[PDB]
Amino acid sequence: MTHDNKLQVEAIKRGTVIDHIPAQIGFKLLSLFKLTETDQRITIGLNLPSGEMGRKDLIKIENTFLSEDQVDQLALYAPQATVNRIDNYEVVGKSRPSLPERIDNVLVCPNSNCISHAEPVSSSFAVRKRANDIALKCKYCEKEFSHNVVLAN
Amino acid sequence: QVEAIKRGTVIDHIPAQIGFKLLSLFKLTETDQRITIGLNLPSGEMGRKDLIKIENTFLSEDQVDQLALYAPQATVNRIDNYEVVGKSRPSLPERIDNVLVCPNSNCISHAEPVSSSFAVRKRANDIALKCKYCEKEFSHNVVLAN
Amino acid sequence: ANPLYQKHIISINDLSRDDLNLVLATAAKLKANPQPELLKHKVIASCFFEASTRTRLSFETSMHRLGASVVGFSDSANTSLGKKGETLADTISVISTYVDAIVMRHPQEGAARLATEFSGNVPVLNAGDGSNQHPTQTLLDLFTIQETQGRLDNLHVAMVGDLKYGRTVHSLTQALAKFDGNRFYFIAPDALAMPQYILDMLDEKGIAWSLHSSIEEVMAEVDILYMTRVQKERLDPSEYANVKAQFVLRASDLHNAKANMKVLHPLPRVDEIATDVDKTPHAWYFQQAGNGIFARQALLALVLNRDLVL
Amino acid sequence: ANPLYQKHIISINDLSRDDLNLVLATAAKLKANPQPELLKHKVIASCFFEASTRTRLSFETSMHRLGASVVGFSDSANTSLGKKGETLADTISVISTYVDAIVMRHPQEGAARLATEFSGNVPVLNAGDGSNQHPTQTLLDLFTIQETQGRLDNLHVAMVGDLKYGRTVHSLTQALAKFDGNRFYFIAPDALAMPQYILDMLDEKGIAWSLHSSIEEVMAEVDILYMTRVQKERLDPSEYANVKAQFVLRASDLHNAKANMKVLHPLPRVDEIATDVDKTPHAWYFQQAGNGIFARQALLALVLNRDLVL
Amino acid sequence: ANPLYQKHIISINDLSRDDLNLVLATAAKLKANPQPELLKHKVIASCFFEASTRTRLSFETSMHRLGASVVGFSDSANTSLGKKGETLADTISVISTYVDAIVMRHPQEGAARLATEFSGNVPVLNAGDGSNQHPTQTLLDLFTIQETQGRLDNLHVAMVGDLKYGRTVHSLTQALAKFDGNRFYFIAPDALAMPQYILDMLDEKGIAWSLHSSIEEVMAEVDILYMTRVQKERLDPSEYANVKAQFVLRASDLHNAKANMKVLHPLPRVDEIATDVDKTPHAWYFQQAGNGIFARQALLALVLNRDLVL
Amino acid sequence: ANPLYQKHIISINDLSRDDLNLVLATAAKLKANPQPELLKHKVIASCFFEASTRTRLSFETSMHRLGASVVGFSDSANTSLGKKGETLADTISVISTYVDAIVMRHPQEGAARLATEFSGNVPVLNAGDGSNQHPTQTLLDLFTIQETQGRLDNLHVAMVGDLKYGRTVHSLTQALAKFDGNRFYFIAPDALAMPQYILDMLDEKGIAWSLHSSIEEVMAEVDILYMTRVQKERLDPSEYANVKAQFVLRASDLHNAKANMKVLHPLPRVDEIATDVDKTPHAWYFQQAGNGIFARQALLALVLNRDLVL
Ligand SMILES: Nc1ccn([C@@H]2O[C@H](COP(=O)(O)OP(=O)(O)OP(=O)(O)O)[C@@H](O)[C@H]2O)c(=O)n1
Ligand SMILES: Nc1ccn([C@@H]2O[C@H](COP(=O)(O)OP(=O)(O)OP(=O)(O)O)[C@@H](O)[C@H]2O)c(=O)n1
Ligand SMILES: [Zn+2]
Ligand SMILES: [Zn+2]
Repeated sequence: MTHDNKLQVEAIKRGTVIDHIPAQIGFKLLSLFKLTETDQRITIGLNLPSGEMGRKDLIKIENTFLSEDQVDQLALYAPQATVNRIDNYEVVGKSRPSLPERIDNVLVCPNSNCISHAEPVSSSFAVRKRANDIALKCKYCEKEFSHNVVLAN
Repeated sequence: QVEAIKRGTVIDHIPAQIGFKLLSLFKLTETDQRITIGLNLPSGEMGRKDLIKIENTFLSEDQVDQLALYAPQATVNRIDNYEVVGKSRPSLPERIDNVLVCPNSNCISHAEPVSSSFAVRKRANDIALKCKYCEKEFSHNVVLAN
Repeated sequence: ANPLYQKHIISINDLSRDDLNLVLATAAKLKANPQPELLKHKVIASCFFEASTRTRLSFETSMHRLGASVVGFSDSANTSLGKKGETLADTISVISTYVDAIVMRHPQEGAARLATEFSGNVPVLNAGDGSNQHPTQTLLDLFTIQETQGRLDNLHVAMVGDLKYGRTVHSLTQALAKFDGNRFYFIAPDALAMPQYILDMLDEKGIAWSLHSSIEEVMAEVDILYMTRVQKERLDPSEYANVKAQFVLRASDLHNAKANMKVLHPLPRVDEIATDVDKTPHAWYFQQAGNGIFARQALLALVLNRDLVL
Repeated sequence: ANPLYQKHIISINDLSRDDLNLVLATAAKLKANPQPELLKHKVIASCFFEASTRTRLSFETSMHRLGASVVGFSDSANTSLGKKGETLADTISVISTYVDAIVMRHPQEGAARLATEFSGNVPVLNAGDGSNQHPTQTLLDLFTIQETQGRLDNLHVAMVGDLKYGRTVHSLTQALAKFDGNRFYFIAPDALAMPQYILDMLDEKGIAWSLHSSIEEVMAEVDILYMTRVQKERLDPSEYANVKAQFVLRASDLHNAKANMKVLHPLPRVDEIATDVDKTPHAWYFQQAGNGIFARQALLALVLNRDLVL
Repeated sequence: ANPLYQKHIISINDLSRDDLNLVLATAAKLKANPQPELLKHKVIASCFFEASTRTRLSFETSMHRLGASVVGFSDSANTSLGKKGETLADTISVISTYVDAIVMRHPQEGAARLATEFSGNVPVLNAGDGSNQHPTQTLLDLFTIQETQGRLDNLHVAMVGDLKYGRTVHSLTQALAKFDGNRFYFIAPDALAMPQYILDMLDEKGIAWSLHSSIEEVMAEVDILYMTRVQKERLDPSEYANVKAQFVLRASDLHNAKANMKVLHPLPRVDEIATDVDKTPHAWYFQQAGNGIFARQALLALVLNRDLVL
Repeated sequence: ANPLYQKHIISINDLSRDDLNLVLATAAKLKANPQPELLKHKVIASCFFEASTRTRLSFETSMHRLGASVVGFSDSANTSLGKKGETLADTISVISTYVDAIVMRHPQEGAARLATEFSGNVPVLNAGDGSNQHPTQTLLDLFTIQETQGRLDNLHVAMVGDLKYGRTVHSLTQALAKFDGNRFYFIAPDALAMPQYILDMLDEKGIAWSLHSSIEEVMAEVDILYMTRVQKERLDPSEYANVKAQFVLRASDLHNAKANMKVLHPLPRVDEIATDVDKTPHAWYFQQAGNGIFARQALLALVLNRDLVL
């Protein structure tokens, strides 16, 4: 309980707040990282006014603490987000995402002939070379693509 | 302290887990307006629920009746100056476009640039949904299951 | 301008009683005085994405008997379309750029109605879409019941054979349910029974029907006996053979048929109607196929002509 | 007698500027007042040794719209010719013994010009010979540039796609180089670049061209954007995908297009032009295909008629 | 000698309760203490006139783990024997002069029984003959049921799917009906239900059976759940997709099953068993396919070796 | 155990310099003093979902020279597994309950790596997976280079042909780049040149490479000349035939080669190597294909046998 309001809503006790999500990445992250399949109270604010991006998104998941590698999976979508972990209304922890070494499940091999399309295996890509612009190599067909390309097909 | 809004739509009493379906399916986030969503909201009042608040947007008539297949006991509320100007329950519509797949794998809707469309029919015990291409009629439970 | 003018004939469920009578009275007039130049200078596409000779030769002869030109393909065995992922929306957006009506058969249900969303103003007439509709087969059967019986109402119509998957008996039961007092007798192997959505529509309209297990139970009362082929793969070889291959008609069975009774079969008949039935007055399966010409001609005349001269 | 009278239309390199204008002004007249009996009593052979539905249905509809009869075959999948080693000289020496013009497509380059040495006086019109020519596709594209732009000279024409093996962009660059002041922009993956013999002919005629890597670099200045399909097997699956599948047009890209800009694609389009482009005023790919009828009609009218009435 | 020494293995109908237990007893022995030189110098023929590579690899691996040699073939659209003209009887008469045993799978029923009259003293083992029999599948199913449940009597076995045409479900019911007190639940789409002959036999034996509509209503009482694949050709796409909220199994459905309940499937399992079942302890179809090695080793060992002391 | 004992052999990328030398060391041992009962009682599966009979016979002969048993298949337009519906994952899950090792060649990339997650403790050895990897070809190429040159470091290797799509030339360059001081010459048609990733890797390692236009300009400095076949589908006939005075090798071209220079080719060699080369001492492609036996014996011996004392 603390005086919420909607331009920057307030206080969950205990749980995670992913703030400074670029506009329109928030829903993407909800659906992609399946954040919603929990019985916990999630509160989400879309296209909000704030700390200078002007407009941002924010997600609040009480009682769940998603961390260290979970936070890193957020990196090519929301690299400039902050993952505050809250306990008894205090921000006892502030993480930011860094590029992971493996991004499972979420991507799709652009190579139409690899076997991963047709089967009970989940995608997996090795990540290379920070911010000057990322290369992702499929586990299975060992073909290396530009992230800009895996992030459309 | 949560979100009282000046003008907009508030969908309330979404049945739990339909809450995220509806954002996806009805493409409600593709907007620049402030949306504030609540999931697994407490409802001693109705078990547990979800609730989307979308401002400066009024979702009406047709748009409200769509939701009935999913959240049939949802009360949409509009607001134009800080309070409920209308509460609107969803009624079942006569046609459900776009969001639904034909169960029929030989139906041409599957391979083509076509928007799906089903004619709705409350045959007591269920709603049958007849595809506009096939003309094959299925229980709404078979189509929503997928 | 006539009601059917420039319409798409996609489903029987879309034609009213009125619409069906109009087509049938025009067939009767064209059968009586030919109009060999009515569609002079029209070019019509015969697109058979799935091959069907019986239906194609019939449709194109009747386009030829009203003076129209035909361009088209028969496929199933390759004729370069869908080449390199080309969608059906796109093929039809290109064919309607130059023909005046598209006749089409396609493997998937719904394909003629999709063609409709892309053909602009060129009418699309459905010659069969998978297990869904075949209007022009129901129009010819109806025409044949009418011409031989004198009416389309107050009939006793027996449907014998594979009723579960026979796409033509399902549409003829829906068309005939548009008219009054018809009584249906279904005679099918248990595995091949008339589906519930049919029965449920008959009940709801207060139309009488009943299941019988042999044609002898009902021959005496019957006006139209419509036979369908059982396809031997809807059953195993021994199911067909074992006791269910007795939905077969022979001359002997016709003894007590009313003098007006006719035997109809959309064809290929292979087993079900023995060759000795052909010599009887009740064999009307071949004359039914010849009526396909006038039914089909009538639809192309009504759809391409604002006003019809007769 | 008109210049084209009884000529063989085998290659674009054989038609002059004058010849190309004449065909285009006749197309414009026949599109404006039909001449449905001009080729009355002519019989024309549609020989498609290689199947091509799009092209065949178009060619035969336009033979039908001028009143001619068509006999012919589509093959690739067997229609008994070359049966038992019969040469193409021999098939053509026999077909020209009874038809009045041969339209033909064939897998090997040179085949329509060989037909010419054996057809006597029956004109041979080429509907495609392997990777060599396709005149009637260039005539229809030209007609469409002319009708939408008002001219064929002083154009800014962008050619986007697989330019190395797209047999139609190579002929349209040669035809357009017949006219003045056109400027070419080629946008191709490195593996699929416009070959040197093209570039070398443009340089030698003093015509301006340039390579760009995205359509955004040139959209603002462009009148005709001619897209071609990349065939996914000219590249491996991952080459296509990896960064080269971005020669794809979408509605968003059209923002700054001039109000007169048109998008042309010989078709099947499958990937390269997104479906939302269709709703824009610039989508002219389908109306381009309909113009195939008048371009094609005009060539058969000019080649079979000594004098033309208009 | 052992009772099955030099015997022909053609129908499950022909093996007594006792022969079924002998085979199963042996196969546990060979699984535990393998004897890789038991058929040293024997040459078995793997005549698959109908391809089934899973069954063929299981058998040939059974032949080689006992040290035997293998000659033979498979024939999806290929290799000479049976020809058309050359009879099966002459194929067998010639091959039984070359080998010591013949495993055969043929598309027509009774082919293996015909073979038996032409192989001389050479034993023939049926690997599938049309829709009639496949005894080595029943033998491994019982070995898996006996190896997970501890007995073959007093079981609550649920059989699910295409009970009308799964040859495996017809056989497994005959074989389990030689043991005592078994109770059967048959969950099938009523168009694909257990034939009246299986049921009439079961009532002559006094055995208990009941028919159910979805697995969820028996999940609680069951020991073996034997899923079958529903054969979508014997169905309409819309029929196929219509049934209830299906008869496919997922882990969610398993949350009530007894701890010793195992899900069996002859394979392939396209659709009816979801991947999440694969990780539960109740999943046993892959282990069932490995027991195929020990069941077929057993049969070959008893048929070709006079008495066995392992 | 040995380092490769029970390991999966899927990409050349995954074997260290040391593992490459162990294999090559073993293979010289087996060539010299053969051990024909080393895999006695093992049963290997030769799953060629894509036919390649040369590779399949090399492997099965490797399996039999070490005394192992073989079950499996090939599949140019044939035999059941993988079906369409039945997954590769379920095929492997079932076959890895029957055999001790799986050699597999599949048309889609990563199929062997997928397999690895379903074979349990059973090792899988890649025989080719789309355009990705074929490690047993690289292993025999290095064995032939080491056996003719005496070392695998400090070589002047010329690679010629389709460097863009030969999977073998991509692999051989990664493997030779784990050894020291090698200098690479790449003589290819610029439309078919070495990808930028091979070259970018080679420059990160400090390795020397240069690109040339015809073999004649490096003939003098070279040790290994590795010809590749130019794949005429990825080319126009006229393009194919246009290149220089070609990149095919004939004895005349060899008159300057060093005495220890050997010409290697993975085979087939339709055109690029003339028959007169076959009689020179520099020809070594056939001997290279015999070393395929000793390279694959080595891999199987180390994977299935715990430590090797030969
Ligand atoms: N019990 C609490 C405490 C804080 N917050 C959230 O924590 C987020 C940020 O943490 P904080 O350090 O308290 O505010 P800032 O200093 O602005 O964090 P930053 O500078 O990283 O944006 C705010 O969005 C606030 O809503 C919360 O929901 N519940
Ligand atoms: N300025 C306002 C006014 C109302 N609301 C929302 O509008 C909804 C309408 O409910 P209301 O009629 O105010 O009382 P309820 O009893 O909650 O409606 P119901 O009968 O459905 O429970 C409430 O959830 C409230 O949050 C709002 O967000 N902003
Ligand atoms: Zn991949
Ligand atoms: Zn449908």
